[PDB]
Amino acid sequence: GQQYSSAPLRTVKEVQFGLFSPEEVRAISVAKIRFPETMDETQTRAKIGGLNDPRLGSIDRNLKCQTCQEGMNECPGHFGHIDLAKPVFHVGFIAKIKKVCECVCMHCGKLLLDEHNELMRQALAIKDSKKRFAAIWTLCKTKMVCETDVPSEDDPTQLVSRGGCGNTQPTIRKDGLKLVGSWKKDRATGDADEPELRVLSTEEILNIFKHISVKDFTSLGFNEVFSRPEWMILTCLPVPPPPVRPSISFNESQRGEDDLTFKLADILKANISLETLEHNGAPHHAIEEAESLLQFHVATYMDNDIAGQPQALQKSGRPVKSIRARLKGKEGRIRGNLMGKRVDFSARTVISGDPNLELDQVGVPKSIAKTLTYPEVVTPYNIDRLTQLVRNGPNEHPGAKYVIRDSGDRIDLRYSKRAGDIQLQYGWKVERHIMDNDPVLFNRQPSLHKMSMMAHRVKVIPYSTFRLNLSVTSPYNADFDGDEMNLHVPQSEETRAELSQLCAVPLQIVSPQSNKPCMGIVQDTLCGIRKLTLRDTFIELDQVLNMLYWVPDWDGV
Amino acid sequence: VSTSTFQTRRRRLKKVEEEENAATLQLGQEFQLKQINHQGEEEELIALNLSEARLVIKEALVERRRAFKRSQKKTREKELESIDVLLEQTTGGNNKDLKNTMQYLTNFSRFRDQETVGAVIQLLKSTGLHPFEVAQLGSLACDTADEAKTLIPSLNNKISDDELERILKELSNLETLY
Amino acid sequence: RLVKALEDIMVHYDNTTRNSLGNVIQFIYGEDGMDAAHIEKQSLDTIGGSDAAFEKRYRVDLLNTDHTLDPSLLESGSEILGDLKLQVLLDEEYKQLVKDRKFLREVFVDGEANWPLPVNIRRIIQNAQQTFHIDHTKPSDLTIKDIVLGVKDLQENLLVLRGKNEIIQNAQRDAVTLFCCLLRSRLATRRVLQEYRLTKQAFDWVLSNIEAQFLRSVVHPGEMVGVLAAQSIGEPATQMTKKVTSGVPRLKEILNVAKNMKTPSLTV
Amino acid sequence: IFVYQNNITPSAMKLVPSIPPATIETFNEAALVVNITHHELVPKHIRLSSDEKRELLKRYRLKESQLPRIQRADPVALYLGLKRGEVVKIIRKSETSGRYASYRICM
Amino acid sequence: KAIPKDQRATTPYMTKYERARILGTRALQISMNAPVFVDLEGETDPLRIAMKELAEKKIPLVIRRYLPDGSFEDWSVEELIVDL
Amino acid sequence: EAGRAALYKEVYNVIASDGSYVNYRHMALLVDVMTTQGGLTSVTRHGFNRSNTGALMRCSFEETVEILFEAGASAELDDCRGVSENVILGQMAPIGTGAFDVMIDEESLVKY
Amino acid sequence: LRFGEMERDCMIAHGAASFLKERLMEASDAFRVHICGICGLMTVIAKLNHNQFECKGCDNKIDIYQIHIPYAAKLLFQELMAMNITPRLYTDRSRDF
Amino acid sequence: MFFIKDLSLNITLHPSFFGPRMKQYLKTKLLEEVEGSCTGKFGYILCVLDYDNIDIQRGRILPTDGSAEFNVKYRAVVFKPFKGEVVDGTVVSCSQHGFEVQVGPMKVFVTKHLMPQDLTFNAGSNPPSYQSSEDVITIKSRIRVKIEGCISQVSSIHAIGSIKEDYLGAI
DNA sequence: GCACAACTGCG
DNA sequence: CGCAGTTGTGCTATGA
Ligand SMILES: [Mg+2]
Ligand SMILES: [Zn+2]
Ligand SMILES: [Zn+2]
Ligand SMILES: [Zn+2]
Repeated sequence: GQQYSSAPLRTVKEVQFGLFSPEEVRAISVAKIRFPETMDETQTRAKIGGLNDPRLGSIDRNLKCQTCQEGMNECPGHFGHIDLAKPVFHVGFIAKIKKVCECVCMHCGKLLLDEHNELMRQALAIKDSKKRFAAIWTLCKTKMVCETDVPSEDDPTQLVSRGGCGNTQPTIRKDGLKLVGSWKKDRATGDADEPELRVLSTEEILNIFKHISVKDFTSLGFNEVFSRPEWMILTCLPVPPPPVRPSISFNESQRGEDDLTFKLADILKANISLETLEHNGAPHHAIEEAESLLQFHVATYMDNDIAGQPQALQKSGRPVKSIRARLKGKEGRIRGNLMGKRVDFSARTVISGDPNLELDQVGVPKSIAKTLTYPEVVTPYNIDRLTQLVRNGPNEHPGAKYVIRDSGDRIDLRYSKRAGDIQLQYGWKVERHIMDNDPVLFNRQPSLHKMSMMAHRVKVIPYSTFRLNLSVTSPYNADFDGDEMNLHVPQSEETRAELSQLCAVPLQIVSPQSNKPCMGIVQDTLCGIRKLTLRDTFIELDQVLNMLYWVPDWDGV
Repeated sequence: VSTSTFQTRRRRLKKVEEEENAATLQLGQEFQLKQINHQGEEEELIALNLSEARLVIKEALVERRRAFKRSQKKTREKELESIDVLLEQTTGGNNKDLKNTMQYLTNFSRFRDQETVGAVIQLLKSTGLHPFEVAQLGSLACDTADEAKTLIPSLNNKISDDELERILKELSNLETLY
Repeated sequence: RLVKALEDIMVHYDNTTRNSLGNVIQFIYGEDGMDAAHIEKQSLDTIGGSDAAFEKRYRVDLLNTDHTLDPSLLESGSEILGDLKLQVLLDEEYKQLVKDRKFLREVFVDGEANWPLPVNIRRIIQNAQQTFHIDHTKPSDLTIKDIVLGVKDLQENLLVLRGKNEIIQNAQRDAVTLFCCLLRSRLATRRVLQEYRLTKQAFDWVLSNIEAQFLRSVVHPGEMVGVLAAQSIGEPATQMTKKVTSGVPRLKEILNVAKNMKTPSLTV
Repeated sequence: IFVYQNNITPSAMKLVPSIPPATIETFNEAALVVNITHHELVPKHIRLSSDEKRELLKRYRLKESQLPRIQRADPVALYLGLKRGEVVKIIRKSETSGRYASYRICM
Repeated sequence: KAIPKDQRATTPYMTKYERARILGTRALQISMNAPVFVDLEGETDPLRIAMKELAEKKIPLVIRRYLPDGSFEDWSVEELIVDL
Repeated sequence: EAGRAALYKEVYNVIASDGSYVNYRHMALLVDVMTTQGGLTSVTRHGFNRSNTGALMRCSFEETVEILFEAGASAELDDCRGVSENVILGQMAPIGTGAFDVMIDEESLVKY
Repeated sequence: LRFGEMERDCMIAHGAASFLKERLMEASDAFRVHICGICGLMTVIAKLNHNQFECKGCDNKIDIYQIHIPYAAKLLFQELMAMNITPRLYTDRSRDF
Repeated sequence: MFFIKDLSLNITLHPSFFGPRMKQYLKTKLLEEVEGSCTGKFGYILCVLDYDNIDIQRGRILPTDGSAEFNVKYRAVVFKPFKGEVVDGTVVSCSQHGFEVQVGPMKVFVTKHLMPQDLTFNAGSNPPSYQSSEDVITIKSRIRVKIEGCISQVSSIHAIGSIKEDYLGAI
């Protein structure tokens, strides 16, 4: 598969969540990410030094990456950056940005309240990052003037000049992507009566956040190393590399760019409108116009499914798939790709009940047995047997599909000009057929039980169905009305141990759910066990003998 | 996989302010005067002067050769050829570094005999100088207190010009003759 | 929601029940520290019936002629009549059984006798009999001391928590409390001899099994009781088909911590 | 302890923390008619000394957070005049153990 | 921090989980051509070879039983009882 | 404490109604879990998903992105003590089989 | 086939830690990324041939580790970075408990 | 100079080695990896001290494969050069650009310019040399050099040195 | 199609 | 300053 790397192999012990500082975004970035045009060196098929591989990851499958070498299955993407023309909010933090504004003075960047207020020091005391901010906010949202002189911690006769600035504070209410405040004012003490109404610029808010004291934002949710409030407002944009937004290159001459590759081009275009718009003869209205648009493009790229309607619909009516939407539950990254997964070494078929199978076994069709494989390692113990299975080929029942050398290289017994003469060396792996008596995980969805997934013994059988013992129907919730079930094959000698030693059907016999057995004798057997056990019921020797023989443990008495 | 040390510090995200290292007695993080060991105790940094150095490797490779044969049960130019033998016995050969090191050490050792090395260490270690200076004084041969204070500029006001000279005088007397 | 709410809960190497925070949910899993599979609904015989029939069943009085154990029961019976030192032991024995009764009656207020507990004591004696071909005629070789004390000594070895300190030692005592009530119920001097008719050999075996069978019964540190419990409540909720909101929707109300519940009654 | 008939004005309510280390308690006479602690479902709550608490945390290799919490306003916590940080031992009868000891740290 | 041998508290018996991972570990190791500390009495399945090893208590592994607080008690496959 | 009692009673009465029997311990755990925190913690997106548990763990139910957003916002640190985190990380979880570590002791490896 | 969320649950219930990792990694997603020891991000330029390992931005050429995570996680991570969030992966701890 | 540092390397043994000469193999594998090694952190790792007493520690068996990782705690003689360190060495190479001096395991180079003006290169010399009014520096020539700066390169450290100041140069 | 959680305004 | 009243917001079984 992937190649040897000298790098010390460890495990992720902690995950330290933080925020990107434009500085980092710049540093880590292998390219910027200047032109919306994907590739085609002016129609000439190969990537452009502008978007996707301006030193980023790679396309072509052949033709390795421009930063590391390795290529495709090895190379995780290499990050990019676009230097935004004007600071823009992060669609997500937009509410917290408002709440931070509501906490601090919009002029000197000092907390509206401090250690001088008792209900404030009470909140400043709260141990929890989130609960603390929540309490601070509730007290600070009420303060509409940055105090110059507060009454002393003893008398209201003498006043202490706690902090600078006297300025009146706005009443910030959001106007979707825009934060617009309404200041009280004064005018012969009266005003308001008719206040002052202006939108607060991303840049102004950013400048207030930059001036927020380490200790002040530290009292708020924030961290001086990983999450400074100023980092909620975006200046430098990380450009995710091809693997995040794959170019589905169907046939030779035909692209097929991902949704994100499109939305980025849109952010890029909108940024270049604004870039030149302001530098040149800035008609100052089309300036805040091209801005609101860039703010929209960066908003909908991260979240398209926002309150204030506009679905940023791809020219097809179909709305653009936001990154937020990608990770969003039951299907999509977290819920459906990580917590749940599609798996190799799995099988499914119709289940039919068998009276001649021991409780703990499962009838696996010959086809399924010949498809699914187990990686056995050439050991003096097996060696000879494995050579016979290799020799036998992938088409017989006991046989093998592949042989894996020391040189981690796969031999396809199915084709290999050597499948006949192939001398196995110890330590090689032989991916052989699911043979009788292997542990396997048998399963029936839904799966509300420890017992809805049990470990069975293989028994390779003819005919296309999975055959299971009737008594084990009850814990799966199976019936033979046309139900299908799943089979998972363990790959490790250690994993086989897990199933055998913990998940086995004989073990699962007495359920802790009810402190009573979960399987019993059922149907034909249950009806017949009464029918046989009545006093009126007697058996002649002829049948008594056959009935005795039939019990495999019979003592011959 | 590389090698790690007792120095357990955790610079989280905070890359740099990686100090320039000079004999302004500012050795690396790794080479701090105050440091730990496998036993978990604090211990003063170990610095060797050649010969005090040459004898360590000598000893270690000898006790190693003891075990290489224990488990296998069930005059300057003249010492040079003798050392090249011990290296062929206990070292991987691929370690051409230790060979060059031993040849250098053999020819550049100020004090041959151990008795002498022990006595050098007593003389210099009483001074209260930093281990890198107690090292440099034993390895570098000086006459003027100025010769010393120039090459080991870390001294300067640390020692008396006369007192440093008294040391240098006793060091030349100990100097094992070839 | 049930699984997602509990997933991270397991039994740690200190018989404690914690989550990813290591925040204690239960001090000892299911108040007793036993694996649910190793439980069987057993009868606490001490609990009910007349105080008169209780006395008949449990009381031994070597000082009274009509209330001693007949020398038909044990060999020692003839030489036991009047042993004041022994009547002291049978007095603790009886005064403890009397104590146990007042406790069970405090715990199970309705007088419910049948409770699910570990170690099927009924079956052990059953097997002791078939195993040692117990003669319900010839007198036992057991001593009053053999019984009384061997049972004392057994309880001491019925370990759930292990720690050497009052905090832990007292949690051991508590977690075990109810089982030993049943153990004392089934292993009273009169009961062991009259009913069971055990020999010393048979009795020692009964005890040895109870000990190791109990030990088997305890939870395994590593046991993923978060999901185990969540699945065990959730699963039967699937098989779900005065007039108060019941079943699936009431369960929905309970888990949701429904403020505006549908059928709120007060039973005065 | 102050057993007020109908109500206390927010005027007087602010005078309760004014005189520490002395602590004042307010109780509506109407709540006190019935002793909540006597109820079927209400088990034994036991105040633990600084040393008693210290040992519990030592013995279970605990941090105060890890412990199950009783709110400051918990009827039984008010009954015993629980202060934040103070731990209670809860002795409930068990349908599995007979007797079960739980512990609650204050809020 | 590491609980000393004379202060261990955990079950002197082997957990259902311990035994399963112990057996799986030797089985994996045995299969990976590791050295076998028992007489293979014609045995050929690493699990059976491992079970035989565990039975003769000739498995050379140690269980680091971690406690909620982080500290641990090291127990040996030799010293652990197998009532299972 | 009386709320826990009434909560179990109510929970038990739902299961027992359908005839069905669930061993005490199970329903007791659910109840004990909803109880511990201090009051009644709802088995909902704004109840158990509130607690100080891992952000990668909580994101795996209900407010998925929003949780992860607020993670980086107030620089949360994942313990990776939770099952879910290990599942996301592809690590062997500290569950049953993974609740302890296994080591070869050279002393005993030379004894045999 | 699908080793769905629900199947993970019973597998945990079972205490089958290893069979779960095997299902979730080896029999699916399993992938190898290089991480920086300073900022725990997949920033590393793994020229694993000349053994060159670098995280420019961190100036690191020393503190690099290799981790095995599901490719869907590498993705989820790059996906979060694309959204200005840093999911820093660290191979040692600090907190305790 | 020449330090002694208490280091530790993590070695992952394959199961095939979980035999009796295990400690034996681990000790030898440490020496393979560790000796002759060169990091910019610790410099040249030259000799592993106290082979008899190497602390093996227990090795945790790795999750999905059978190999077990051990942290092999040790102590060794190390040479890490410093800028401003004065070293006595022997000349090796010598050209129009300067001369490269052998100091232990490492090579210090003195630029034509980092020498006095009186010392000038002799092209027409067998072997090549630098000639002062008084001194001659060719090959075997023992020298004293002030290390001006170090460059941590691959599995070696190199340096640029001075023989211009007082008490430096030919010895 | 609910069930709650923020938020907001009049007594 | 409090509580009624609203506006707001996220979820809605499991495999083909
Ligand atoms: Mg059906
Ligand atoms: Zn690349
Ligand atoms: Zn201000
Ligand atoms: Zn980095």
